[PDB]
Amino acid sequence: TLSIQHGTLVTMDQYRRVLGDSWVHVQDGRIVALGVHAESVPPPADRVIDARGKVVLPGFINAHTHVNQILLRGGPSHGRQFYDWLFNVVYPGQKAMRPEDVAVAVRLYCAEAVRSGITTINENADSAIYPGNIEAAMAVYGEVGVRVVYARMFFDRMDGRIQGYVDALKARSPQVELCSIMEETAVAKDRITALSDQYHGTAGGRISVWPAPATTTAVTVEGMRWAQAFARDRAVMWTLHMAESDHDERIHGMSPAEYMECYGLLDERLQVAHCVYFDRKDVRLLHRHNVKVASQVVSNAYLGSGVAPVPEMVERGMAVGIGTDNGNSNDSVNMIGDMKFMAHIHRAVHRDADVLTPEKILEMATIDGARSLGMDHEIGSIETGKRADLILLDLRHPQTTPHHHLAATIVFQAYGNEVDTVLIDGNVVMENRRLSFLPPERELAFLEEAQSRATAILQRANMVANPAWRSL
Amino acid sequence: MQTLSIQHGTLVTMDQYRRVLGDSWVHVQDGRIVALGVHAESVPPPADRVIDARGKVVLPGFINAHTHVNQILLRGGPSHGRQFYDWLFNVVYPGQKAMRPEDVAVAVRLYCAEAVRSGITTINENADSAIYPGNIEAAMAVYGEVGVRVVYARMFFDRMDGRIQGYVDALKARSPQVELCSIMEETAVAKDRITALSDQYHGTAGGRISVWPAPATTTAVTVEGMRWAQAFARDRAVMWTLHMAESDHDERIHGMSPAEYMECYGLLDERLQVAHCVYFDRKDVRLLHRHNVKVASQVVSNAYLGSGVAPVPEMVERGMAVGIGTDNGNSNDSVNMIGDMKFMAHIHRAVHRDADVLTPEKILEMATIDGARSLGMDHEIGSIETGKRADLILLDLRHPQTTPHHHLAATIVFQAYGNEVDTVLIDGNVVMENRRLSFLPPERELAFLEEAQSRATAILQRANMVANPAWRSL
Ligand SMILES: [Fe+3]
Ligand SMILES: [Fe+3]
Repeated sequence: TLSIQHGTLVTMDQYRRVLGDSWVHVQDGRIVALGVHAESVPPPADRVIDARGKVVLPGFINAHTHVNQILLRGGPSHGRQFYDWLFNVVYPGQKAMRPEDVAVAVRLYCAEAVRSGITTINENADSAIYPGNIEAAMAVYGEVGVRVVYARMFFDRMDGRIQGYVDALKARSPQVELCSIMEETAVAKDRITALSDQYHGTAGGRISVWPAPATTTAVTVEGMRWAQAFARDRAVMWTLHMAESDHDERIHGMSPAEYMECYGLLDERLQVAHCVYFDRKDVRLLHRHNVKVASQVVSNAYLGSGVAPVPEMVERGMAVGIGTDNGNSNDSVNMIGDMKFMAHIHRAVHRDADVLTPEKILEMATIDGARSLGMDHEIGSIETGKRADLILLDLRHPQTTPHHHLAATIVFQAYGNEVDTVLIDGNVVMENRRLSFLPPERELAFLEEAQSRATAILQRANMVANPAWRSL
Repeated sequence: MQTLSIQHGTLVTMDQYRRVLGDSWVHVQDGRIVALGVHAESVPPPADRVIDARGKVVLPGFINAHTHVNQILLRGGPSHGRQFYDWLFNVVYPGQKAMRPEDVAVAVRLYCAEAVRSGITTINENADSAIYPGNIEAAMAVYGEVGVRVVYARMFFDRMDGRIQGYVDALKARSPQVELCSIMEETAVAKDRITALSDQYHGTAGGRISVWPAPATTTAVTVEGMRWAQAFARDRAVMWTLHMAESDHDERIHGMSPAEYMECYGLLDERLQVAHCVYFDRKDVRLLHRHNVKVASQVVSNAYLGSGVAPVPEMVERGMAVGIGTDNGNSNDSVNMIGDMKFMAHIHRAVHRDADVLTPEKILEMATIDGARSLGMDHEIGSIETGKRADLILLDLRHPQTTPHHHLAATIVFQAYGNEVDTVLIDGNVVMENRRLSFLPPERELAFLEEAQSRATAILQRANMVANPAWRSL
């Protein structure tokens, strides 16, 4: 049992209560009780965590990300439109990674993520097809203690239209191999079903498995319908990348949202990612079927895609979470940095300093994010009965001083290093910035290994790591 | 206790589950819907009279969310082809001023006749000529006798908008023989007059008549006047209403939108109903949404006067209470809800290039249950539900234009002309039956129309207004 005491609790509960000098009691992975110190004595606990002078929040929820690609950041990944990045960087880089590289990628990602207060990660696994990768990744997620949705991507249909464009893009890095990860529909089903049977609900309920048809052009109608029915039969969600680029825009003369509507493929268990190339009608169609959304505001900028209509969706009460997207289209895994970006980009583009409140941005990173993953009954707020995914932030630093309104301070001032202590499913995963799965005496050597492995991955893939200085 | 039973109709309830009940009945006791049922499962209670609706469709009465009644005598030639301010200064103000109380009584009856014939049972009358002696009394006597449910929103203007004067003179030169009028009043005088009007008429005619304060616009009324209206609505559990952003010259009250200006002073609240909202951006919609402001949309008039097209689909998708108003009797120029529904459906589809932008069901909701919500009256009217007032209309779809008919909302919105309403009940009283009006019987109808025609001709002569401009193709 664990008692967190004397903090300010930012509950994100139904009344958005903010409780000064208050406590939380945790038992068997759950929040069992809460109270105010002046009115009540906290129950006895095996241990007390002192949060005096600190702010307690629900853990941040990364609503859509791609983990293993983190080893491709730091030089190779920037300055390219989506498809250029995909074909010259992501596909070949992923392919050159071995299972032992994956294990290091995952631990590096989880170290950055937990340090920034992320406790749930929706991993869209585009490299699950390669032998050994699932097993390597899953062993590290389990050990680390993070809550993970492992959304297994598949592609079962050739999009032949885009080929002369692809060859031109490939000529930018001709020594880098063009890859294919297409699989037959029935093979994808069997592989995802077996993955779910083996890993879903493992690591004490912390790991889930979803089917992830990649896009409306890369997956057949049958494949998407299978994913849809699978989500329904197993009480999970299914997810798809929607309208991330201007070449996706026209699946057969209508938008991807329209196309899915025609086939009855929009439902309340679908979470779509991106939605940059969206019009009013598309928003209406998602709204009507209660589709969940993950917005990758930073990555949409990094890749030169654009700006999604998040304010419109939010004003319709839609469940919109925030994803950091790829470890190499951001290039950080920092929810607080992404929140600030979500606040500012929309203000700038609408010329409206009040287009999204910092409270609302904080909601997107917590309780609404949970809702976007279909997990809001279990996580995303500090409420009795929910899982004990909790973070303690210290605002006593120069950047976060002064602080009066907590959501404003967090969104507009915090850098992302203010998170001290992190609980996931009631287990202490970080304490005073010390990571339980990467102790301080191993941290530097681990980073050097990740650095070396990245350098080697890029050599095997024939990718340029450090292009010559260019001002224009 | 007086009772009425409507039997064997198809009931388009607009209730919480949007039930459509075939061969079903409604029981009315003292103006109120007491019970409903399906004939195959239940026997209707005994009643003082049975109305047979066999082969007919029963709806809640239509709600005209925002209109100006007396101006109806200015249609038929004098009113069209002019932008808002041109129309306002060369037609509406001088036409209204030339009307006597006896003209007002005729205008009101004519309006109510057209309205009831088209299935309208509640009318939100924005009274811009309430300042002239005798007009209130003449109008109220007719509204009371007619039996319609009426919100009498008493407009006032207490502040000069000096900025628009050289524009006005130019506009006035289009009809120089028509005189420029002023209806300004001192703040304290407007307050006393509206208070006395409310004390005298609010809740009269069996609860059918209500009184609201109506500051005209954010440029024609002081902050103090708007705040008084706001507090008055709160203290008396009514609404207040204002015209917002109807034109491109209203747009800038002091370097921000009217919605912004009102937000600055705390003048947006849940008892405010705003009319028009054409010159509105995403921020304005957000502000209204945030404070649960009600909206009346005058889609036909916004076209007629060359204002434009309001963002109704954006407001509706946010769950806002948007009703449909027909607006002025002379900026439409009909008082026909079914016609205006069809226009609401189509203008938005055309401008968005989206054939499914608003369903016909949603349009019908705007004319009924959402309209009631826009007036703050949805607890009392707008659907066929137990406890609500018996404002009910019977439509006959056995006409060429409404054949075939399967989906009723689509049939009503896209096919009906507006003459298919047969019978109208308001507060449980039969105001029209088989198209015969209780306050304008068939043997008087033609002579009454001739008197309205003469009076209109004479009003236009007294005002020096051109009734019938020479044929012009271009
Ligand atoms: Fe992505
Ligand atoms: Fe009006």
